[PDB]
Amino acid sequence: SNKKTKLIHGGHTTDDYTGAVTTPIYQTSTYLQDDIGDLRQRTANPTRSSVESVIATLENGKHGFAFSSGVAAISAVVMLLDKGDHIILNSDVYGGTYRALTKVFTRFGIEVDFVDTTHTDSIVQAIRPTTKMLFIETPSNPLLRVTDIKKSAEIAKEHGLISVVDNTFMTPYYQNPLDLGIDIVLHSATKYLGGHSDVVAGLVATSDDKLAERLAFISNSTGGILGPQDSYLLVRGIKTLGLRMEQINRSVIEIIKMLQAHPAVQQVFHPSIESHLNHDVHMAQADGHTGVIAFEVKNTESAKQLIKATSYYTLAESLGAVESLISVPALMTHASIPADIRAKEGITDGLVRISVGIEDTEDLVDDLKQALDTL
Amino acid sequence: SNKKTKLIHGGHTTDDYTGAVTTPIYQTSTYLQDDIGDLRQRTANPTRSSVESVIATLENGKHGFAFSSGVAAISAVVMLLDKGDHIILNSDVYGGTYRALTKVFTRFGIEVDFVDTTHTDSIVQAIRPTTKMLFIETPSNPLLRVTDIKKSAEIAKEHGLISVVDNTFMTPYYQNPLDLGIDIVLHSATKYLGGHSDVVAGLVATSDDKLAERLAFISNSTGGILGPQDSYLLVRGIKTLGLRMEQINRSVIEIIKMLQAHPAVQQVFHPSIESHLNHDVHMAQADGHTGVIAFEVKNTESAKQLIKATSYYTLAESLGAVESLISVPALMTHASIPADIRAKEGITDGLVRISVGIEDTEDLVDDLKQALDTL
Amino acid sequence: SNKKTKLIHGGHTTDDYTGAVTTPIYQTSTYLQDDIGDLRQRTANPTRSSVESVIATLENGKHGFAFSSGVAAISAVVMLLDKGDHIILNSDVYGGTYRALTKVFTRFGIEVDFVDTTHTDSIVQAIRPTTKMLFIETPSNPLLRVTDIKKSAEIAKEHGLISVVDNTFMTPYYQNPLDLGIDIVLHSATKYLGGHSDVVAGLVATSDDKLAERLAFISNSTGGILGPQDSYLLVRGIKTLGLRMEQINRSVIEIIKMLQAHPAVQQVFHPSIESHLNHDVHMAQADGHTGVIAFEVKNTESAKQLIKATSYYTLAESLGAVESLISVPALMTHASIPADIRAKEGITDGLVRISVGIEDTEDLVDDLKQALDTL
Amino acid sequence: SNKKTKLIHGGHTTDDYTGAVTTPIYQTSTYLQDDIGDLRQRTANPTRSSVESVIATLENGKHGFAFSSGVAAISAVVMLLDKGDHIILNSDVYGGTYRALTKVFTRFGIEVDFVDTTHTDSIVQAIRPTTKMLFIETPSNPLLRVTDIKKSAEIAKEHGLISVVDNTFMTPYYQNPLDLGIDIVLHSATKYLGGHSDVVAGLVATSDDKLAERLAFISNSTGGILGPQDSYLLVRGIKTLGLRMEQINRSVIEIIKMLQAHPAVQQVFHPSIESHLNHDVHMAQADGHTGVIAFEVKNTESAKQLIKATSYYTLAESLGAVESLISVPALMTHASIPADIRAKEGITDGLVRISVGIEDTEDLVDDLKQALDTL
Ligand SMILES: Cc1ncc(COP(=O)(O)O)c(C=O)c1O
Ligand SMILES: Cc1ncc(COP(=O)(O)O)c(C=O)c1O
Ligand SMILES: Cc1ncc(COP(=O)(O)O)c(C=O)c1O
Ligand SMILES: Cc1ncc(COP(=O)(O)O)c(C=O)c1O
Ligand code: NA
Ligand code: NA
Ligand code: NA
Ligand code: NA
Repeated sequence: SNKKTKLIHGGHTTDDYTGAVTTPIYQTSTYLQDDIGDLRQRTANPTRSSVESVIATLENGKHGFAFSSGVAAISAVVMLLDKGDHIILNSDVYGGTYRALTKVFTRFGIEVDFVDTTHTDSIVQAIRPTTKMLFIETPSNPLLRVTDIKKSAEIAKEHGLISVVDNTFMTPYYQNPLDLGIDIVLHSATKYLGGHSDVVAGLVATSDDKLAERLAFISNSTGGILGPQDSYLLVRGIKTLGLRMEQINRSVIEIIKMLQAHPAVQQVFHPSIESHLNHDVHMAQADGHTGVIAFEVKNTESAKQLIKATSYYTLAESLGAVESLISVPALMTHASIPADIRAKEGITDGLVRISVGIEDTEDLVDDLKQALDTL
Repeated sequence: SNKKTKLIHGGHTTDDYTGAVTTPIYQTSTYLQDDIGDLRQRTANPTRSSVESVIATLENGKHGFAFSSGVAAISAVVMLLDKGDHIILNSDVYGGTYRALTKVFTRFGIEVDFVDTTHTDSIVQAIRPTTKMLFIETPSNPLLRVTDIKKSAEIAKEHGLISVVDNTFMTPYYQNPLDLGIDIVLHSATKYLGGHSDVVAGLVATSDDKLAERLAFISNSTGGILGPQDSYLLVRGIKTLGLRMEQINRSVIEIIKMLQAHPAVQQVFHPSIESHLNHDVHMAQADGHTGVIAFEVKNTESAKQLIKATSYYTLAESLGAVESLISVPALMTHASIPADIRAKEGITDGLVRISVGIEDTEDLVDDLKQALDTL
Repeated sequence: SNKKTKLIHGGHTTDDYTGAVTTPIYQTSTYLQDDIGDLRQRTANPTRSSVESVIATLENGKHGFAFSSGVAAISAVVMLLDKGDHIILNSDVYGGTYRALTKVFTRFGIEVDFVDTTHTDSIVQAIRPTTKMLFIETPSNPLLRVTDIKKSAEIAKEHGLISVVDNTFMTPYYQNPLDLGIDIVLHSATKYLGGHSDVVAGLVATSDDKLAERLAFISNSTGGILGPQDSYLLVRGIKTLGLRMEQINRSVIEIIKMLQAHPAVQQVFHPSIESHLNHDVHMAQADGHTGVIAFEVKNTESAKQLIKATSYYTLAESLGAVESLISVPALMTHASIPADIRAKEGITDGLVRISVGIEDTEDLVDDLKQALDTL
Repeated sequence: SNKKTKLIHGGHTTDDYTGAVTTPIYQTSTYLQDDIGDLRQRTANPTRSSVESVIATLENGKHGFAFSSGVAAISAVVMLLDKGDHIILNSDVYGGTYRALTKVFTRFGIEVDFVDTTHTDSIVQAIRPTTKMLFIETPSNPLLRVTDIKKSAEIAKEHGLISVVDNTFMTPYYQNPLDLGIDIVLHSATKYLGGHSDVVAGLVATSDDKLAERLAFISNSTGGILGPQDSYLLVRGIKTLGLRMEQINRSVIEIIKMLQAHPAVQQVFHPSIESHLNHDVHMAQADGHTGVIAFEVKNTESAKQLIKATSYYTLAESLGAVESLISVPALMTHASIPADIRAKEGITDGLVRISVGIEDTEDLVDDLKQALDTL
């Protein structure tokens, strides 16, 4: 079956006991056991189990894990290491992952090595004898740099590293790292998967039995589990993922065409443009596009004016909503970095990031263009 | 005002916007900001804020924190330390706290020193130059050993330790560690606070501004946050905490009287008995009792028969429900420990643990006694 | 078993499939059937079924029904009649029941006869050949008039009437009409049963198989069903009903003692006072008291001052909350009735109604008395 | 703006107080009032208000109403009449509407006249002096007969009738009766609007201030209101209505092409076929199609075999799910009607009804065709 079908019929989301076509919400903390032997030494919440089954199915994995946030998911995966271990990350990682690793886990002796992974040979140069993990976001934020997933998986296997992909921006609908050799795939399900700005959740999938066993142990020992109500809403939201991503992709193509032609717009960052670095790699490992786009207007006041002029783009920092969202990295996500290092990494003052939602394509193109025309 | 009043009117649990007498459930992930300056670099979920306000109020603290489990709360507090730091714990700690510390955080170089804290001088002997934290459960599980909270707080202040009390078994209704000098108090809110076996949650309260700031940073960086629906149910459940604890206490006194007189029952463990170690300390730091009781029947088959004979005690491993619960530590929580070390620590094969619920006192006394009479 | 036990273990509120100790929330609209014969021509939502089971158990009935409001429950019971049929009600009925009957169902040719049922002979005088139903609130609002339930049941059986009691003010914890011969008992579960001001619901119980069949048909044909989430919260709230009612009753006795002695207070209305009409009847059909009390201060400005002076009584129109509530009938529920008819029925301008909550008894007595002292 | 945009930004679904991008769930029953004058004599639940705002916006009405079921919505609209009043309905009405009217409201003296409304002159012939309402489903179930909405609105205005359209099968996305002169439009929101088989709800919209006032009075007097949790899930589901309906429509066109060409298939009923009665009317009042299709196989055992052979069509009686559904009217919805009257109205034994879901178009076409090929 094709993907839109698998979104509806894959996983276990019905109730075997009653035939209910949606999975019951087990708002409970305790399950009675028939006899005392069954209580050897979290007991699986069936609503959470349902969402773990969905994420394992959509990523062609064997094991799914649901955390109370994407940060809790990343944090759990990093706790697969010990003090003294090294992890390689793509060097434009920022936000939650960066803050967790550099302000929490370095205090536990986990060492972080940042690497431009757009060239996989950089990974090979960075490998030390203490390196245990390779962690890759692709495409990355906010400039959407693309990393060769298959080659990174090969390097990781050859050097004995656990390979991890943050697949939030692509979703399982367009890119399946486990199919390319990666050990663990994870998501901030808060974004496209939930899809409605109303669930904070992280999701992790793997095919490795032993990695899954260690993840289950970490989860049950540190306790960052997703609740049953949020698990329910996550499964619900994932039902329309294909339709939403396809609408978003149609709008993405049209919007990019408009931006590349507009006078007030300079550089445009998105893996669909041929001139974009590793465009061929992206087409080879994905069969669609993210809804995050970055582009340069002339300066900060042009950016702020763009925000104020748009009727349908909403000022906010998240992504993957049904509403289209707009932000200025240099004033929001990266305002802490000093201006010159920002400039030197690409985060010019006129950089704008949009997250395409599911409004009508013509409305989003026309709104953004009338806003740009006011410059 | 007295306590039952404070349970109803303390904290902020109403809606200022509409006048709603219960706190709205903010099933959302994003809040729109009026202008771009407000988005400097989790945004406070108002339902979670409401429950944090309640726990801070009930413990006479200044700051509350809600985690997706009691294990996530403990785990967050332990992440206040770095590799090389030492934490002292009471030596009969087991279950989630023990597993987290000895199987997760020792891998990050956090060293654990177990100490019989029923004698505070043992704490003073155990203090090393690397010791940073003193973590105390009182009363402990399953034998309900009592530790002098005030004296432990004094030792911790004098030696520069963060002092932490796990106050799950007493609840804020009967024992307030922050009032005795402790820095951080925490709870598995899954138990008495929620009170209905339908929420998995952890709660942490403090008066220390700087500790609160570090806890907020850890929370926002590792992401083990409680969801809005569970936050709601937790506040709801806390409304009846006084009535439930008082019923449980009435039944506890009657049940203990029955056990101390029964032929088939040998030792009884509960801090209300005069002969119990540190009974005077407990009366000095608490004004009521936990609903957990342990007692010895003759052997394992007597224990299993007791379980089978009771109409109103349910076999399960948790505690603090509206239902009364029954368990046998040596076959359940402590079955992994070899039999002779069990015996040597008190976990005889005939040890039974009950959690008194809110059924009618006469029914619980009579049911347990008719069961014991079948021995 | 005693009542507090039955509140915890009566009904079916666990999950047979998984052993979950709380009943799952079936947020679903459809159940798959194995083969096409099972789909003969609402399908029972198992969460709603659980709450219907609880209300049937607590009232010693055979059949329970959950509606989206107490008004929907009353409205469904009235639809047991046809145009031309007559129903007798106690004559101080007002609010939702009165509005429904006199502004909706008289338009369908259902005739209403109001009768002072404090004298059951008035019922017998009012019986016509078209009379089909006898509908009784006891105690009534806001003056708490008491009707002899057993005698009314006898009259109804002898004359072929369906007898209905609105048992909201007493709850199943204190008064069981089905045990006294009544055909149908109903509740605004919004009040004491839910108990937390967060569920709008109606509940109906019966032992009559044929009446139950007609109620099920009316329910499935008009569709005023309670949702699964509210059903869940209702069962949850009913768990603590005994503890809450007992606290409320303790405070009720103390508060009445204070009111009967205070200078600024004239008449006091509550069925516990010996001089209250039918006090002996009430003691004979109930084994506790409602938490609604009415009393007279001197005039409207004394009433408003009382409201403003109380720290713990909250101005609102509902009842059965964990918070104590205060209201002035003549300005709120009965402001529409002209002043002289109000006066003539008992609704003097200084009449105050309070609903006792579960705060500390001493706090509620002292707060109300300090407020009264400011007069 | 175009429709997909209006689905996202129309109505009030954000929180003004906090900026939350989704509407808070007000799980509450009571709102505190600042001073006693505000409590003159249901108070608007803001979650329900949000969904009423959405349905009013999507139908270009002024007033929205949410009921606990579509049956409760119909039932409320019918209670706009008195005993002796007559309502005209399209004559193939069945199921909930028919059962409500003929088994409940005729007992209240409301008279029902069934009329083939595919010819509006039949309406004019049926008008009596007691007629007060014209109630039309279009397209109808299960044969999808089409009624001229605009002409029916003209007849109703000219003769002083309240005109009502059941717009469930089309949704507001494709057909807007209020724009064609109709007084009241309603929906079983359980179907396409919620869209996920997890909400039971009815929705009613109007532009008439006085009709809205009477509906509000009926609602508040009979109490069939939608709960806050279901209101929330309904708004959530309506977010993707455009994407879902458009997918369903693409599959509908392809599936019909397959059915019209298949040997084992005889008649096909859907308003998109040119030869279908009133196809021109439907194109004139709607700009898309319903996902319900009916078609004839040869006999009952062919129908049952079709059901068993399909991988992606699920046996169930509802419609508007994300899953495609299959049913046989003569064995399910219409099994009660005697076989010969069934045959005489079109409900042959080989009639199959499908509800197209949002699976991949190719999968649904191919699955249904391979099933038909097994005949
Ligand atoms: C790398 C990264 N992951 C995750 C998040 C937030 O996701 P969640 O809300 O699910 O924790 C952020 C936000 O800044 C982020 O930068
Ligand atoms: C010390 C300790 N804390 C907490 C828990 C479980 O609490 P929660 O379910 O809230 O994580 C356990 C269970 O074994 C435990 O032993
Ligand atoms: C007789 C009666 N029943 C019920 C209610 C309200 O109960 P509910 O909110 O459950 O419909 C009222 C409110 O005025 C009332 O007067
Ligand atoms: C005419 C009609 N309306 C509504 C329904 C069911 O809708 P709901 O579940 O929202 O009451 C049915 C089911 O048979 C029906 O026939
Ligand atoms: Na692999
Ligand atoms: Na202190
Ligand atoms: Na009877
Ligand atoms: Na009009």
